Amino acid sequence: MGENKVCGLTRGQDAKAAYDAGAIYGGLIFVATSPRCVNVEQAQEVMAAAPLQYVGVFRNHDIADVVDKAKVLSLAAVQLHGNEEQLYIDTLREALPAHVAIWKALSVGETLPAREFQHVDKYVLDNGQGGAGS
Repeated sequence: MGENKVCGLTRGQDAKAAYDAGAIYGGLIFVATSPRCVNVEQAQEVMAAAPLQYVGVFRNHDIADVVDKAKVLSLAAVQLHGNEEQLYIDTLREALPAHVAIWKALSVGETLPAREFQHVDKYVLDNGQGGAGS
């Protein structure tokens, strides 16, 4: 678990608990209309209830769609599943301003690679299901 990192919560009365915990940032992923994973749409509502900062974990095809979220909600970080493509990650940081960072979702594998994708702000675990590079 974490400091105040809660997964999609669309109840302001509920979300305020993380904001009250620090309003630092929450740990939500953009799963379309899930009450366990918040997407841009709930988040924008949620930020009117509990002004907590947002993060995202997504293997996106389009960089502009990541930029969209990074901009709209104003994220802090975004977790890229580097498995999508190597140069893709290298591209994200160019589009994404220094206000939003990138963390590399390190999936738990049999081997621990020293370097997979770097120039990322932080290394975190995989929260998108997987124990391999897929």
